[PDB]
Amino acid sequence: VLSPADKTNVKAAWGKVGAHAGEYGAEALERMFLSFPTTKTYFPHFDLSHGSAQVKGHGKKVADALTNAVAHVDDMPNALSALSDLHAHKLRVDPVNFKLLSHCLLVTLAAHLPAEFTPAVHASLDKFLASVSTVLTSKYR
Amino acid sequence: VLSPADKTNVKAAWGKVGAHAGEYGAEALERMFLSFPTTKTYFPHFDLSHGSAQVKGHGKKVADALTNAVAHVDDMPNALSALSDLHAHKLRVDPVNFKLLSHCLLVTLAAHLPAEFTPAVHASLDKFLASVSTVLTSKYR
Amino acid sequence: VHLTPEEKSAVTALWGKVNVDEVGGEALGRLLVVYPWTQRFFESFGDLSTPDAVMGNPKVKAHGKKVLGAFSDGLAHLDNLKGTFATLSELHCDKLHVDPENFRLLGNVLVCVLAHHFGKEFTPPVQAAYQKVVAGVANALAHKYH
Amino acid sequence: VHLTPEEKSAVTALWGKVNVDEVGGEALGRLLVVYPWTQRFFESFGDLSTPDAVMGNPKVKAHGKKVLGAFSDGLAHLDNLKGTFATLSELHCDKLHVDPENFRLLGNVLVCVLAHHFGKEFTPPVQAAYQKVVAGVANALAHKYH
Ligand code: HEM
Ligand code: HEM
Ligand code: HNI
Ligand code: HNI
Repeated sequence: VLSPADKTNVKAAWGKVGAHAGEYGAEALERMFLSFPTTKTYFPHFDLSHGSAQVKGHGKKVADALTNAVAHVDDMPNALSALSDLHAHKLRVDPVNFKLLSHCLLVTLAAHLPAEFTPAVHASLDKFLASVSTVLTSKYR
Repeated sequence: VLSPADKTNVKAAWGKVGAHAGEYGAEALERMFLSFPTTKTYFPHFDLSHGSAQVKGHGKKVADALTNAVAHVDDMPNALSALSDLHAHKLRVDPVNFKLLSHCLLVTLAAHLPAEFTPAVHASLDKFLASVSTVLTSKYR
Repeated sequence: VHLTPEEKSAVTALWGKVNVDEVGGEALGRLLVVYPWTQRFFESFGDLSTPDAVMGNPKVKAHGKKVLGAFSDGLAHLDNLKGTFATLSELHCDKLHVDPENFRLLGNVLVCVLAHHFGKEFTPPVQAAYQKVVAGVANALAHKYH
Repeated sequence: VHLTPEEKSAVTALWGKVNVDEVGGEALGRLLVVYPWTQRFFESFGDLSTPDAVMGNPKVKAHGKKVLGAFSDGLAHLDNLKGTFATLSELHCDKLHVDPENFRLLGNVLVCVLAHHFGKEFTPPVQAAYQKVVAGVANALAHKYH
């Protein structure tokens, strides 16, 4: 469960990300594809190399979903309901991959937010991304 | 989430297990220590010799907790509240190990319940053990 | 993975008693029932709407047999699983686009199916040997991913 | 993995700029903050009750130094990580009773720390090389468990 401090930390950190949310989403995806090549199996229809228009566009979608999750941090199962439907019935990504993307999002945030990415905020963001991941895999079976 | 159909399958299967639960718990532990030796790192204080009474005793405790979870399958977070506290604050077993024990419990049930271990019951039992694991790691951080 | 000479014997001995048709069909079938998101790879197999439909599906059964046949061939290469599955590894990566995590799931289900069939004969030490094998096969099938 | 020569150079180049003592303390500290169940191994280290209590804990910092020191020495042997870490693997199993999953957790926290310190210099390809390294080191430290 996300603590009061967790939610304060997530809102502060994502707030600082601000207009960069989409850029950072795309960067996290690129980091994932390069660091964890097995994740590329879910994107055979994508150009995955640097400067990909498809990756940039998908990064924006992922980031916007996270922004919505932050806005509804006390009701994520319902706020993300349509998206969790899509993941369960269509995308059907194995749950391990959510940890890989989450890690790459953390790396991206660490690389861009020197002052903000404290150990406590790091901890809170990891919990947050784990909670989002849990919601998105909650309807798999 | 455990469906009403899942709960029916779990209650039926565990009912068939009956007083064999303690025995099957010990067998599942034995299977886990042999198949997944890293799990032994949580029991250096145990006698792990063959037929260990200490292991059998622990198997009984694990089984009894599962039996209680089946009996309160509609409200497992409350039924397992004290146990989840102990896991989070003292035992602190890494979450990856719960899947290893769950698998070994399934293998044990499959080996003892040739008629009851249908594909549907297999699926329900897996969901049930995953749900118990989720409750037991829910207070970790 | 490194099996002991005693474990290699136990693996080979048990496998000599395995009905590959039944176990293969059961393993692939249960993969699709227990972890239904894995059905994403088998839309061309037709009806996968119910557990009975999945287990009774002729293409599921045929594929399961084929998969377990390749698995069986690997049991004759236990000291070089990477080498013998190198071709299939590349295939699953580049042509089939199968997340290797699925190899682990199938291994899990296969061990359950073996336990279901053999009962008490599937002893904890025999299980331990087979866990080494399914881990080895999954790792070998994942090894050439890029 | 299987590092490319371009990746080995990238790893070596970045590591030359790393204060190993400092990064070690930071990485172990963050492990205990982000995954607080890992504190189970360090009851004798004293106060671990808050993020600041953990990060500034002198015994945590000291231990982090020796852990990343061993890690650092291993970077000179990327083609034989299993051999390099064999005695430490045996020690962590037989004497310390440390679940090897912890090595994986530490590796990913270390990657986060490197990104935090180096910023844009920690490029996606540089990260990818370091992910190969921390996976190799974790696998090597796990290899002699029994
Ligand atoms: C022990 C593990 C496995 C082995 C030995 C294995 C082996 C094989 C073999 C021999 C083929 C046929 C190759 C050919 O036609 O040239 C095949 C095809 C295929 N495999 Fe695997 N496989 C394994 C696991 C999996 C898993 C876990 C999945 C997905 C969840 C999967 C998905 C597929 C698919 C989709 C095909 C193509 C089927 C079609 O023709 O429609 N495999 N596999
Ligand atoms: C890169 C990964 C790691 C390396 C290279 C490493 C290396 C070392 C070394 C060189 C020692 C001293 C050995 C001795 O006392 O003879 C040590 C001790 C120890 N390590 Fe590890 N370590 C790693 C990861 C971890 C992790 C992730 C944990 C637990 C979360 C851990 C737990 C311990 C403990 C409890 C000790 C003994 C500390 C004491 O003396 O009280 N290690 N490690
Ligand atoms: C490794 C695979 C993978 C992971 C870990 C992952 C994790 C996540 C996370 C985790 C925090 C979030 C918030 C998220 C959000 C989204 N994903 Ni993900 N997705 C993944 C693979 C996909 C794929 C594949 C698509 C379809 C993209 C396309 O364009 O076809 C997708 C599509 C989406 C969409 C677009 C929905 C739509 O079109 O209606 C959103 C939003 N996602 N994905
Ligand atoms: C691999 C490690 C591990 C796993 C996966 C695990 C998973 C589980 C599951 C999963 C379904 C259940 C129901 C369960 C139940 C229990 N465990 Ni577990 N435990 C584990 C390692 C332990 C250890 C260690 C103890 C302390 C034992 C002792 O007596 O020192 C323990 C203690 C217990 C107790 C005793 C509580 C008490 O003394 O008050 C129960 C009950 N458990 N454990």
